[PDB]
Amino acid sequence: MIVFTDLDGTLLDERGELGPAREALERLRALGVPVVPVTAKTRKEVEALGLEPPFIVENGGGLYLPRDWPVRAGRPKGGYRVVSLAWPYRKVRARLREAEALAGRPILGYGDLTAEAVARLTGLSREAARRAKAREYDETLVLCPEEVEAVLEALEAVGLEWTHGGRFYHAAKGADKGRAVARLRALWPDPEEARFAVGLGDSLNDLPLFRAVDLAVYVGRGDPPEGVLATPAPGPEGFRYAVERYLLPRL
Amino acid sequence: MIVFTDLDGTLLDERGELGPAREALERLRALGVPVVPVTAKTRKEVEALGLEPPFIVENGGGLYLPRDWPVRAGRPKGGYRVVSLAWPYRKVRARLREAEALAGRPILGYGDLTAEAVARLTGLSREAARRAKAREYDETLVLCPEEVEAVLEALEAVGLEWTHGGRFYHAAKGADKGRAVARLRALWPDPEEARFAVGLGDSLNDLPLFRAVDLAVYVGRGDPPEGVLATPAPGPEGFRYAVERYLLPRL
Ligand SMILES: [Cl-]
Ligand SMILES: [Cl-]
Ligand SMILES: [Gd]
Ligand SMILES: [Gd]
Ligand SMILES: [Gd]
Ligand SMILES: [Gd]
Ligand SMILES: [Gd]
Ligand SMILES: [Gd]
Repeated sequence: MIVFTDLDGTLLDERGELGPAREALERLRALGVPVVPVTAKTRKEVEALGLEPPFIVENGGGLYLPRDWPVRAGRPKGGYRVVSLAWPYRKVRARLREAEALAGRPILGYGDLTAEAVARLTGLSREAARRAKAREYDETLVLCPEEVEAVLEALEAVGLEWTHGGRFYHAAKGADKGRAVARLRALWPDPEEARFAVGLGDSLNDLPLFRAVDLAVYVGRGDPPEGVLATPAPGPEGFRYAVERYLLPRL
Repeated sequence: MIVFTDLDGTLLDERGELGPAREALERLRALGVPVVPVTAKTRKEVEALGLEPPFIVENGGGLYLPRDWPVRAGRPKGGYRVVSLAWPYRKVRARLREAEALAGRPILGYGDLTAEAVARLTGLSREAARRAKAREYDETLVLCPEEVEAVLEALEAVGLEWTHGGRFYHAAKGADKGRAVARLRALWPDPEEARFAVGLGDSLNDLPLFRAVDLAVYVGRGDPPEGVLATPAPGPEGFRYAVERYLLPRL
């Protein structure tokens, strides 16, 4: 069993805190159950969380493996090895300019804003904002509601893919959580341990994760996406419940 | 006689060139008729144009005099004395934050953007955009056509003023071309030279300028404001005609 999980609103709250999920991570660990972060956050945001490879960044754009991963894959980049699944940031940024000209409205993303601007919009510190700006694959967008339809068509016209985390929209190409989750199972040292994957998430950019796992659990605020399990309370408390009720029994 | 003049779209085309207006300038100086730029542009932008003081920047936010101007006024700064008429940038920015929270929606201006992004947005070079970002009084806002009115309402609620120069909206407090002109006239070394003021413009924010002079000339696109003269053609060409038809005969 491998547990794949979203961060914000799932394993943590929107404020980084694990809450009633730490004790639920403790257990999973104690029973040797692998937990893999699958997030829209960048590498630097994940590291700041004290979280360790393997994990998936930027909506599936990047898979990170411990430098000494028993299955040789990707290219050494830091003290990890990286398997890039999506266009690099810079290509996405280029395409966005074409999208912008086509739409005839400003299309502003984190790459256009100062760290201080990103901080003010998100409620983060200047440092946390620097780390959110260190993007390698995926772009976070700041769209006013009124311009959204026009902008999403403009993205599709110039070949970009879009999703959202619940506040801000994201633009990328080849970044998909299922895809990255599927790749990592296929790179897993123990094929029996990876045989049964669990998936937990909270927003739209989680459906692809739900579809690439064998047990899908939604701990968000709405109605669960079709044929995915729900918990009594959102977030980490939903996470805790999921483990107690859905996981350890199986375990 | 003093000639007060808008820049972009007036003395210079939207491309930044003098064209037919160089010969007019050339003749004005030869007759010893002071010309005073009155512009939305920053001091840094005005200097990249090779323009000497006295000049009025940022929609009247600031009056820049030569340091040895015969009439003592304003604060010393290198080669200038500066007369501040408007809140400082820092303060307008702080008021923007309050407005952004009141409207419950991002309000982004140049202060939030990289030079890179301002350059893309404006079709300027990075280096010019840096000049446009060096703002002392007035903020330029990047709004979608749709959201403009929730934003303007919010801006007034927090005590800020607003104005548009044909594309992007601007926010400030105290920045008024007409008031800067009236102050400059009252600071003029020789009163008799300042008795008769000309004012040339092209846009929305040029009205206050037209109201503060004795002879007003509109060289914009479309028909004049009630009580302002017009020219057969717009731009630098309208400036040259204005000088030949209205101004030179006089002297
Ligand atoms: Cl997240
Ligand atoms: Cl101008
Ligand atoms: Gd999330
Ligand atoms: Gd969320
Ligand atoms: Gd989110
Ligand atoms: Gd203008
Ligand atoms: Gd104009
Ligand atoms: Gd303009």
